[PDB]
Amino acid sequence: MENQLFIIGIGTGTDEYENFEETILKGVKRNELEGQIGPDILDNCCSDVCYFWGRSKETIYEKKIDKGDMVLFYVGKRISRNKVDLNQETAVYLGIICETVEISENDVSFLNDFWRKGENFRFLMFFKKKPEKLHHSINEINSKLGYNPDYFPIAGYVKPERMSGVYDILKNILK
Ligand SMILES: [N+]
Repeated sequence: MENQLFIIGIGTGTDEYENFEETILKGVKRNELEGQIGPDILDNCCSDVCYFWGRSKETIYEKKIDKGDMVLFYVGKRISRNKVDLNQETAVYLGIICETVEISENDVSFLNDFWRKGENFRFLMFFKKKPEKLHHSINEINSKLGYNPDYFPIAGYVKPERMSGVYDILKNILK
């Protein structure tokens, strides 16, 4: 595996989902970022509107998130540590990272334009195409990956021995 696969769990009914809807599902016009994100990033990675997500750290499970890495956004009702409510609606989105941008702690104010508490989430990942809504539930994707059906991490790293089982499917979705 030359790239990595991460799972990010977006809890519905929380500010996290509101932020996700804003910048991953809807996206933002490029002019909302001009003056704050360098034009190189915007040129290379905003195909029309810009799509991006942000986190408090550069790493997940101690793995650095790199451009070219893939992200499964799990969307559902968080009901316990690492568990989703499978009797409520769930969704999964698949993105591939075009670029990563670390915003300095001193430069986070613009993130509040877009996100509740945005200034906390200064490790940004950009997606050139809107992450693709998959046909499958969280429980079907977890099953294919060998996880328990209701697995719902805040941030998870999919080890290569598991990622390998689904890697060719994921590449074909994203092509
Ligand atoms: N908007």
